[PDB]
Amino acid sequence: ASTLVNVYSDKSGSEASLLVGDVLVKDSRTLTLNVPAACEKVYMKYNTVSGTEATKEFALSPVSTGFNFETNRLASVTLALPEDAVQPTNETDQGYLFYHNTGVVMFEDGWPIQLDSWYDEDFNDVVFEYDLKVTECHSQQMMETVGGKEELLLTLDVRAVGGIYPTVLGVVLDGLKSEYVDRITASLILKGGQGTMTDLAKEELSTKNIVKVENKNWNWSNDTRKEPRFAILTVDKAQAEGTVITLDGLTSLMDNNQDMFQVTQGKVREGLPMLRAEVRLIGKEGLTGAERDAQLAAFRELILDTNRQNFFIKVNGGKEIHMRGYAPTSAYKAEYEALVAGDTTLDANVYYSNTKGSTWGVKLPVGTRHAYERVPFREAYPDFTKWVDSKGVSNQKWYENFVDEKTIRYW
Ligand SMILES: [Ca+2]
Ligand SMILES: [Ca+2]
Ligand SMILES: [Ca+2]
Ligand SMILES: [Ca+2]
Repeated sequence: ASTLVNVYSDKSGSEASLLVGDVLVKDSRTLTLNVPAACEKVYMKYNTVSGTEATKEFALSPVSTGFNFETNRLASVTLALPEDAVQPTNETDQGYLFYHNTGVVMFEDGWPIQLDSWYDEDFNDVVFEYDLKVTECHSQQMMETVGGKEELLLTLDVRAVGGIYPTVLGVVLDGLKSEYVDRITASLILKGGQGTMTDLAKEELSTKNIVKVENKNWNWSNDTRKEPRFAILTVDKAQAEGTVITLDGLTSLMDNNQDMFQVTQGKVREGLPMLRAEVRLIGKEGLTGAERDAQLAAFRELILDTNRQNFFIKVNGGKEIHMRGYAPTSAYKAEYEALVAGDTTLDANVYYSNTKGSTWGVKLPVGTRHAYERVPFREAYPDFTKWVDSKGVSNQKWYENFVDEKTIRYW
């Protein structure tokens, strides 16, 4: 595996900035990557013939229908191995290529209600980090047609709940049909700040359409309350739109309605392990022809196409909120249509958006800090409206300009 390379969106070879891992580069290799919108170059880390690690910078090319709050873009890179690199042979290329995409999802819980200056909302009602890894479990890289299988590893980590009524967070893995998914592994975990993982529930390699794992009687070590908490992770691979993943139990994370969870100054719990949902989806083996190409594309497009990661939240009563331009689940579809029907403030042609192009959710770089309770998002991020109002043309790195006193970091 010493010849395989790692590609990052940052000079720092941080795990968060990894775009594609364990890549075989025989002569040259062109890859489509999902990169930060402002990103113009990528960094290939490689093993040298002396045993050290080196970095080579690569320029990005454009890949070729309006602005929709994307902090990412599609780009292309042509990798080439420098002459001092570990040269590939079957002795040094034993590794699976994997795509990587991570970010932080920030939701407002009030849909269909919003301030006219929608960015005056605090956007911390549900704050969760996600991490997606799609591994190509193939015997050899760079094939015309391929056997083996794909794997998907998703983590959903609850960072904060700045609302009284949010109950669920989830994602639709759009296009990831049941025909493509053989097994589901689903885990509820407490994610410690220094790499320690505590399992709350787990079901391994299930062939079920619906895998439900739950722990309805857990507490953090040295917890601030004696009352037990609960978490329910449901993986439904059999929905028409793709795999539907939900993490229920968000209401049990706070201690009271005034403070809520990880949002109120003086009440944030320092270094608190994060509630984590972890899902491993193992692709069907032995699928062939056109359908096999369709399967590999379905796993790949979840990382490549940002629009396939249909994140959402639920609030008490079952109301489902998605980001602008993202569809309700098939189950909520009828309710969504009945709800929006008489509302003059909502755009009838765009999902979950007011008539002035608002959103109730944003997907940001994973390190982006959320706002303190009732602090307007545009005050926590002074360059946000510049990016919004220029429709992503200016201040593409607006998320890097946060105001310390208006934002939280406890991890
Ligand atoms: Ca090989
Ligand atoms: Ca809010
Ligand atoms: Ca809030
Ligand atoms: Ca500070």
